[PDB]
Amino acid sequence: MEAAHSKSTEECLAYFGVSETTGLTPDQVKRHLEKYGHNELPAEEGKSLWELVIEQFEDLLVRILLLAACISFVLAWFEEGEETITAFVEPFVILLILIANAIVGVWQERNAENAIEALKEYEPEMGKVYRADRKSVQRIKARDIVPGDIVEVAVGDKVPADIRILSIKSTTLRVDQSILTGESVSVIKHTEPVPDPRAVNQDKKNMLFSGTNIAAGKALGIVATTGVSTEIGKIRDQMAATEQDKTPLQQKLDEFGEQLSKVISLICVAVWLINIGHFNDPVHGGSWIRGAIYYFKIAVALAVAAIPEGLPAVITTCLALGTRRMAKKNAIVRSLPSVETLGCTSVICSDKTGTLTTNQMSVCKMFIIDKVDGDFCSLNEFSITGSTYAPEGEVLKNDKPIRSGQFDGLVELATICALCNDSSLDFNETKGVYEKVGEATETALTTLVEKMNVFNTEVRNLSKVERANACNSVIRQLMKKEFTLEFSRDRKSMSVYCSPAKSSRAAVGNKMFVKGAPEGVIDRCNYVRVGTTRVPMTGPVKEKILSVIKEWGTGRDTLRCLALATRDTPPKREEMVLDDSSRFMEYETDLTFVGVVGMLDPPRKEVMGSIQLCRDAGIRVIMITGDNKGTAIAICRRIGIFGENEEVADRAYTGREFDDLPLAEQREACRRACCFARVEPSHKSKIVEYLQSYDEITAMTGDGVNDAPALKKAEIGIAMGSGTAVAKTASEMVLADDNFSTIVAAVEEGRAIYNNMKQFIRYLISSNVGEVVCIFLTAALGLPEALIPVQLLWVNLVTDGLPATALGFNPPDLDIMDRPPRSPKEPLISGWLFFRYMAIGGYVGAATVGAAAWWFMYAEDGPGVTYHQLTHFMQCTEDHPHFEGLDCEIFEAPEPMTMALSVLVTIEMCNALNSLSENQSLMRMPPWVNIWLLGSICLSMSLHFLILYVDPLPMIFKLKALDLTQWLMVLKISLPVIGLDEILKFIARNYLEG
Ligand code: BEF
Ligand SMILES: [Mg+2]
Repeated sequence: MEAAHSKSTEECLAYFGVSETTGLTPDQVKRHLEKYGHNELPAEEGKSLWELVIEQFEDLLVRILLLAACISFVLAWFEEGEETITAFVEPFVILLILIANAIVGVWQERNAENAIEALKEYEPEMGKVYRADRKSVQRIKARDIVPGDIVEVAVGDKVPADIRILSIKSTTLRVDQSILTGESVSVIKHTEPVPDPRAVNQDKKNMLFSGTNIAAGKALGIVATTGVSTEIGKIRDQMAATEQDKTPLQQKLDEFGEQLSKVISLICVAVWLINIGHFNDPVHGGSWIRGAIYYFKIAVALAVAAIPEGLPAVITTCLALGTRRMAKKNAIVRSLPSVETLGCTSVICSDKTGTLTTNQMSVCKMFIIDKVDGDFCSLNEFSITGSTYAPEGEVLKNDKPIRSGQFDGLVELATICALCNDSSLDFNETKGVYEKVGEATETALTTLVEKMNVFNTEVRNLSKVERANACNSVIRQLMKKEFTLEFSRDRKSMSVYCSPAKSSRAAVGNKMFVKGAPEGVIDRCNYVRVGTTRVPMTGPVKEKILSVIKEWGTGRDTLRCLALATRDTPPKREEMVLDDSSRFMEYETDLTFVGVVGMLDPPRKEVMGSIQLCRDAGIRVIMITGDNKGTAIAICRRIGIFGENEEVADRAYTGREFDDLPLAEQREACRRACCFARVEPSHKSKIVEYLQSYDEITAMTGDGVNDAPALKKAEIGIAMGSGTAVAKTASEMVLADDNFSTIVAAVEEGRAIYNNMKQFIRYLISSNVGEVVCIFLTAALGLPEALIPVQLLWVNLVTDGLPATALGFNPPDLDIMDRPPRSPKEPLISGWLFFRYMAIGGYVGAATVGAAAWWFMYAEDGPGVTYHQLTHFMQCTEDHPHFEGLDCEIFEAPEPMTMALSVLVTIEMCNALNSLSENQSLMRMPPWVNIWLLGSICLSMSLHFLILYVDPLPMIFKLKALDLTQWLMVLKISLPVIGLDEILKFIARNYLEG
């Protein structure tokens, strides 16, 4: 029955034809279950173990590589017994690596869900209903609840389903809807209809929403909706309906598919130059039945010599490394790519109630009278530290710790706070934290009392559980609580009637301790307490009291104030009627004012500092909350989003004010304003979307259901460890610690990972250029193959492997943060780096066939072949007489290729040291700035000597150990590449912007 809120109680009962006194009959339940299904969200947690792998391979580059594998498959398939002892190994290698990444990534996803399953479904969901079945209330599975059911809820209960309040058993009912509405202070409900059919959740004051919890009171109601029809249900679907388009860095890799797919065409161009050369000569000794087995062979030859086949692993490795580091800070990163992505973020949108704030009401300011003398009235003002329910903090006066017990006024203040209170505080040994019991604004008084410790009770040797009520317990022993006059909306105050307890003070008599909205309570005070004595309430005294209440009620503070007083000579129980709250106000008159306490939903400790760091990092921080604007702004001032006295005319908007703006203005407003309050969940999503329309990598931070859609739409969703399950599933990262500053650390790391990431891409690909420049020089130009496929593979893969991951330990500069986030569209590899790795790329060419072929021509132990009899080596087993040498097989000798490979390797080791800095000379930025890199080169080099000695290896890799004379030639051929780049860099720093 949607719209139940607009209908009356009888209407809702009639609608389902159920008795309010007995509940549904077991026959109706069976029928309603049939017509409405069970109470519950559509079992979540999609994407199976299979789904993951599926999309894993759906990467452009893995695809390119895998496709390569199909083409190379027919090549290794079309190869005769010449070097096919391991030439067909290739496909297995590639394929293995493929599954090698599918396995890892998928591993991380499942893993994630696990850390993300932190006590969250550990506790079974129950619901209390009355059914014709029996007279007593029944505790059943919440999933078995159906619309029409009669439900009962009480303090501490989690509302099982969307319910229409029928009858309130307590004087009043209070609900904390923060987990859904972001509403700071609990909402007091009523049973009358809410006419406006368009009333938002904050207006449905006669409804209880599934997922929320009862702050105070007891009530009976009728279930309106369940499953996906509930407010929380709607949001889950809304959220699910939002699309996750793509990934910020993944997009970069999707983008590198360009540089390679493009070579696909580039090779076609180089090849086109020889194909036509044969459509001129009349030969019929093998058409499309025989002759052609060479044309398609080189296409993959250079292909694989094109794809820097390490990189997908290297990326996973370094990235994952960043993951772990984040984790050392309690940074659960549910996804590997966002790791770096949070770095690129230009904007951080953060929720209020539950994320930027702790969500626990806390008393921090208070005052009693100091002295009264005529028109003079001075107050004793104190401040209180601590921003949670924990009994940890201090009372200060003029910023210095004092002993509250030395102020008689505070002893009575603490006493009123402890006695005039229907709630308490507790320690959840399971969650390991303190929790309120009953109303937040009352628990705040409880913990205040535990901090004050006015009787200096011993608390150092106590357990967390005992510490929670130590001081309060002491005070509860001084007076017997006869009864309490519960809070009423007209009077706006609460009081308790107490009689003397311990015989220590029996000459005291009965007392009434009162608290409530300042104006009404102070107006009912005829006296003011000063220490232990009392003076009459005078205009000058009242003025001073009200002026400080006023200050605390707005401006920098904007605290919720409560006035505390006591009735020294209360009526006799007999002369008091306690069944009608309409009489209470009169009993709470002729009172003695004692003091005032100021409280509010505190910002988390580290938020202010965090927002300042982001500022310096050029990252904006925008508050987007469902709470009222007054509170939104107040918290913005406390954390620094707004100046203490700044005017926020057009920098803070309500949901409505925002909507009253033309789309264009709305969009613009997201770039200017930093506080959006009283907004709906779609509002949050909308704001993020606007930000993204300016090509800004945006992050969202939340805890409640109303954050879920925005969290998902943001490039990086960040959920509070103590937040809802929804918010977490919709996030890439979870602050298990609730430490807001971890976000900044994540940005910092997400940044270091990155830079060093484009790095191992530089150095790595280097080989492919040098690699095909040689194949092209020997195919369409001359000399035999200087290097082969299953030769260059071990290079790219292991030879260049450890060094890359090595770049993961690459030391970030000490100024990586104190600088703005990089361009959204910025390419990556280009301009002066394309040429930087192209030049170096094409150098290795003149170094391979060069220092290698060198063996063929001038190598003291090589043939001594002439230049073009080498560029025509193909015509050896026929036009032999033209160049009568010795054995037409020396052209397929391992020595030349080994000479070439060894040059590739040595050159890459050096370029590893170079790629250290984009434009910094190796003299300015020494190669020992990265110890891992030095060790990786050692490891790669010794792995080279391994492939050249251990019999099995040199056999399957078409090589042969070079001579010291040949190595020295390799060095003279390779080393100078450092000189070339050491020069190109210089030209970049001096005569260029570098
Ligand atoms: F809960 Be958030 F402040 F919207
Ligand atoms: Mg919230």
